Order: sequence, then structure tokens, then C-alpha cells
Amino acid sequence: EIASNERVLIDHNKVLRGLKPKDFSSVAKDCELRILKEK
Amino acid sequence: SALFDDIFTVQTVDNGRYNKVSRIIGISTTNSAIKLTLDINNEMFPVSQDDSLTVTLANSLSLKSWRPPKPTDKSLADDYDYVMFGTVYKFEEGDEDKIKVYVSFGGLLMCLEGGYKSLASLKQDNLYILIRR
Amino acid sequence: RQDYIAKVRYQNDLPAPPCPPKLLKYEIEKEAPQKEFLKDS
Amino acid sequence: FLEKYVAVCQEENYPILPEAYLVLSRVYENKDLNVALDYLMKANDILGDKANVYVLNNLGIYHFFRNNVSQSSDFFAQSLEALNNVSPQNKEALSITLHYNKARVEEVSNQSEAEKLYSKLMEKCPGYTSNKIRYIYLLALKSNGNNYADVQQLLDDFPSDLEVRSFYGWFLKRYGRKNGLKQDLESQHHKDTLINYDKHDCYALLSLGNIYATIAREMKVTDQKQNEIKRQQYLRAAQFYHKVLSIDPKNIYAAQGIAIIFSDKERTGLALEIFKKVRDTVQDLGTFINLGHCFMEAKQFGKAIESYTIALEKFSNGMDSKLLVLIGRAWYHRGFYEKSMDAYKKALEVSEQAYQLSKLPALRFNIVFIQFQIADFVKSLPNTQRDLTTLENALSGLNDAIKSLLKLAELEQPPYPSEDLKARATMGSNTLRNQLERAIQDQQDYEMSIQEKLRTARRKQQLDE
Amino acid sequence: DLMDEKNSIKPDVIEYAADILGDVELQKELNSEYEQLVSDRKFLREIVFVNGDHNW
Repeated sequence: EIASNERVLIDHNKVLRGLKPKDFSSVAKDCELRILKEK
Repeated sequence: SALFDDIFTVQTVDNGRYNKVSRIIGISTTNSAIKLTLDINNEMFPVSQDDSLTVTLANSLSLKSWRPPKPTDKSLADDYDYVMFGTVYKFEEGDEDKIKVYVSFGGLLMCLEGGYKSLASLKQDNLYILIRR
Repeated sequence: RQDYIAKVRYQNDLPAPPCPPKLLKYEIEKEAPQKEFLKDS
Repeated sequence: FLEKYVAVCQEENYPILPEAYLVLSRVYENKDLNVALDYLMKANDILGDKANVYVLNNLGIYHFFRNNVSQSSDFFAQSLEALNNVSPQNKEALSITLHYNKARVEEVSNQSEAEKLYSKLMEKCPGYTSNKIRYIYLLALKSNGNNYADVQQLLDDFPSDLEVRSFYGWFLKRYGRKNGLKQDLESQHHKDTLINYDKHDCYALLSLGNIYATIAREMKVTDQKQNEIKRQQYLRAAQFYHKVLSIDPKNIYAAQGIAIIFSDKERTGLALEIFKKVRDTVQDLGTFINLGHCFMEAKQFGKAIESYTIALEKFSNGMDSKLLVLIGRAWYHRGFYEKSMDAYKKALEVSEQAYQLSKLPALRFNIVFIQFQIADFVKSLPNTQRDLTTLENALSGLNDAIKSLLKLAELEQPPYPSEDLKARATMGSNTLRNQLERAIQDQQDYEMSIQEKLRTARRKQQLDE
Repeated sequence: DLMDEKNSIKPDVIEYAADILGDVELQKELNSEYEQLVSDRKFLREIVFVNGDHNW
């Protein structure tokens, strides 16, 4: 009953967003192009 | 690449006579006595009292006739919400550590008050101001 | 190389779990009270 | 639709159902906490005396996230008062939840009442996990991590709980060398957690990436094969961070690890951009330290000085010696590359304050090296760019540095070999001291010539008058 | 004044700031300039414009 009634405001992955989220999609794309695809 | 970065809190927003232009006054969170006065366009970048802004100054956007930017190319401006280009018309070497820089973004005026240590590199002809919120 | 002694160590240590207080679901967050409320005459 | 319903009800002057406000607050929980709190306050005002325990608890949690400690405490007190009207079936569960929230508020305020309520809830309900996690965490803080048996027992109680495993891994990362446990034990624990429980947990992936980065950094490089193995470990860590970013692209710590790898790979620009973005996102001591390190690698010594000063004032409050060491190093680098004497003076003053705070041989050697560099720079300077006072201070610093070098050479384990200390002291004493005395004599002659000219000019002026 | 050090030309505006103090011929030139300026001030203030108007 506690587990059913309990709700957490922020998610486990989303906890770093909080009240102000920011996107690092360009950073992830650059990391993929320059580390995984690094020659 | 960049010449100055900081984070400011808006103390006052003065709309005055204009409907589209507001004058904001801000002070750096990290280093006090660094003031910022700036005219911005309300319609494209509205700001409220006590907001937090990330102000960056740069002499270039890279990483003479203007042209609309191609979608393929990328620049420093892609990370920010508001970018302006102006000319420095006064670099005031005042007191021991009181430096004033006056910039004019096509008639929209900015005054950055601070110490010589931070603003030493701002002795340029033109400057970009990149603002993020 | 006898020069200034200084150590460089980047800090990327994960913080401890915060364990924030848990929200309480409303009566309208459960299916049976929703069924009772929507089927009202 | 709910906004349209509210507008239509307001135009019709009909009582707005508070359930719509509760639904709006629930939806805005993931979008805007301010709008959700405002709608919840409007619902509470509409209800009046019909306020329930859930509404008051959510208001208290909203004010807790808003850092409104007083208002959150008042709302929690009202929730505890209204708890007496709860039906007996859910009364125990809601009492446990409210006591847990009150214990959280105490843990923010005063740990003693938090531990008391934690013990009360543990006796009331041993099955709850967050209570045990927080209580063991406070015990670890109070005992400086001497409760490894309690952490292991908690791990055994809930092997499937992600929070328990993450706390256990955090305790391992904090006190592995203190407890003498295996270095790879945390690595195998996180690997087992990812393989058998959840492969999308960003915490375990980041922990494995940090462990692999530490292994790669501590690995000795001798040839191309060792560099390739180190690059493979960094590639594994980067794959962990990229998996974290695939789960959630808003992860600051994954980007921080990527920037650290780039710094290890000498990709200074990307690391600088990532660290600036992280600083724009969150402001802690580690971000400022990494920014200062990157500015030192990017040769922007003034920005490094500013970043270290802001870090020290904001967090360390002038107590940490390591930040003072970084400030002294940055000032010394700026003075060396820009030929500025005031930078040397500031570095010497910071090193002296740090030594007075610590009294370590390493900072003694730092002071000696700074004073030797000061003497060399002043000697290299022309007479017109210096004065007698700077020469006297440099000479006194040279004498103190030679004496401190002799003192360091008599120590058990100096940071540098005693033969090198003695050789450098002898080399300085043979030549640099005499060059300083010659510079003093030349400066005295130059000042005397100036004074002779000044005194001779006035007499001729008076004769002409 | 080339004698008093705090009432002279600043040292960061001239590259010859060192070998400037103590000169007497140069001080005579500067005194001649200042006397000419004082004569001009007297002339303008006493003969030409007596009410102090100076925008002409």
C-alpha cells in the first residue's frame, strides 16, 4: 500500500534536471563522432 | 574564442517610454562590484525581475557582406538564445580597479563596469554579446 | 625537474542518493475512485 | 481542456472543481513546479476546511523543493494535525510517510531528531528501505565510514533494490582504501547489478566508467601497446557515458567524464566547452576546480585565478590548502609567462599563508622555488624597472630559501632528493647572491646619480634667478 | 615641472621618461611656454574679453 501510494517528484535518470533541464544532444553527437568514430 | 563570461541577476527592469526595448541592471553572482546595464528587445527576449542570465562576450562567432546563415554551418551562437553585435565607442581607464566599457548595438547601449583583471581583454573594436537563459 | 609541487585530480565523484520526501497520490489518482467519480449521475 | 474548463466555469460563475486543479498540478509536476504549486494553493483555498492529508503533504514537499523551510514546516505540521482524521486502514501507512517526511526535514535541520524519527520508524516498520538507507548514511557520516558491516547487511537485506546497491557502491567508492577491500569488488558488484537487475541504470554505468578511467589513468604507459590498452579502457568508459546519454541526454556527470577523458586526450577545447556548460547548469566545487584546471591547460591563467578564487570563497571559505596551492601555481605561471612581479608577490603570499595553515615540506619547497624564481627574475630585470626595496626583499628571501633548502635536505623523506636540494642551494649561493649584490650596487649608483642631477639643477636655476 | 616628481609628465605616456628629470634647458623651454600662456591669459582676460566669454 505504501509503494502504491508513494510518488517521487523527480525520476532516477531525470534527477539531474530538477527545476531547470538542459540538453547535451550536441555534446553526445560530438562524443560519438570523435571518440567512438575516432581514427 | 570568448573574452568574458559571468552570470547576473536582474535587479531592475525599466521599460520607460519604449514598448519593445527595456533597460536591465544586473550584478555578477560570483564577483560583486561587476555591474551590467543593457538594452534588450522585449518581443524576442523578455526578461523579468530577479532572473538569472548567462552573459558572454566574444569578438567572433567562429569555432565582409552579411548573408543569411546556411543551416549546415555552425557557430558559437547556436548555444545561446539572444545574440547582438555592436561597436565599442568608449573604453574608460578610470580608478585603480574601476573599468567601464561602453558598447552600442545599433543604438542599444551597454555599460559593463568591473575590474581591470576581468575586462582587460575587452579592448576591441567590435563585440558580440551572447545571452542564455 | 625541480619546480612547484601541485597535484591535479578531476572531481567527478557521484553524490549520495538524496532520498527526497515522497508525494502522496490523490484519491483521483486511483482507478476505483475515478470510476466512482466519472459515473456520477 | 482543463484551462478551457476553468475559463468556462469562471465565465458561468460556477464552483470550479478542485479535482481539476489536482490533475493540473500532477501534470505540471514534470513541467513547472511553480504552476503546480499555485494550482494546489488555489485548490486548498477552494476546499477550505475540506483539505486532506495528501494536499498538505504535497504543498509541504513543494515548499521543500522551493527551499521555503518555514512554509514547508507549517504545511507538514498541518498535515500531521489532519492525520488524526485519516481512516484507520490507511492511517498507519500515511503516518509512516509523514514521519519519514518530518525526519527528512529534521535531517536538513538537525540530525539528532532525524535519527530519533528514523529509529522510531525502523521499530515501527523495519521493511522500509529509504529509512534504513538514510539512517546508515548518517551513521557513516558520524562514524567516518566505520559501519561497513551495516552497509553489507543492508545490501544482503535488499539485493534487488537499486537505491540500496547505489548507496553500497557509493560507500565502497568512498572508503575502499580505508576498508582495504578489493578494487574490482565494486566493479563486479556494478556489473552484476547491470547484467542481472537493470542494464539502464545510469548510476552503475557512471560508477563503472569512473573505475575504468581510474584504472586507465593509474596504468603505466611504456609503449604503443600500453597506450592502446589505456585507450581501450577510455573507450569502454566513453561507451558507458554514451549509454547514459542515450538513456538521458541531460546527464551532467556523463559529460563531465567525457570532458575528463578529453583532457586526458589533450582535447582542451571540447572539455572547456563542456565544463562551461556544466557550470551554467550546476555550480559546485568540482566544476570550478575542473574549470581552473582546464584554464591552466588552456594557458588562460587569469581566468584560472578567478575560478580558483571563486571556488575557495564559495565553498572552501579559505580553509582548503589544495585550492591555495592551485592559486599559487596559477599566479606563478602568469608571472613567469608575463614577467609580472606582483604575480610573484601574490603567489609568495598565498604560499606563505598555506604554509602557516599546514607547515608541510612540500609547501616549504614551493616557497623556496618561488623565492629563487623571484630572485632570478629581479636579477634579470634592468635597473630602471626595479628598486632597492625589491632587491632587499629578494635577497632576504634568497637567504631564507637557502636555509630552508638545508632544512629540507636534513629531512627523512623530502619531496625531491637531498642531493638535488644541496646542489641547487650551492649553485644559487655561489652566483645569484653575488649578482644580487652587484644589482644592489648598480641601483644605488643610479639613485645617487639621479639625486646629484636633481640637486645640481636647482642651484643653477637659483643662480639664473 | 621637471624637478618635482609628482607634478611632471606621466611615465607611461612617454618612452623617454627616465632621462627627463633634472634637465634645465628643457625646463627653460617649458617655463617660456608657460610664461607665453600666462601672457595670453592676461591679454584675453583684461583687454579683449572682459566679461569672461570664451566661445567665439
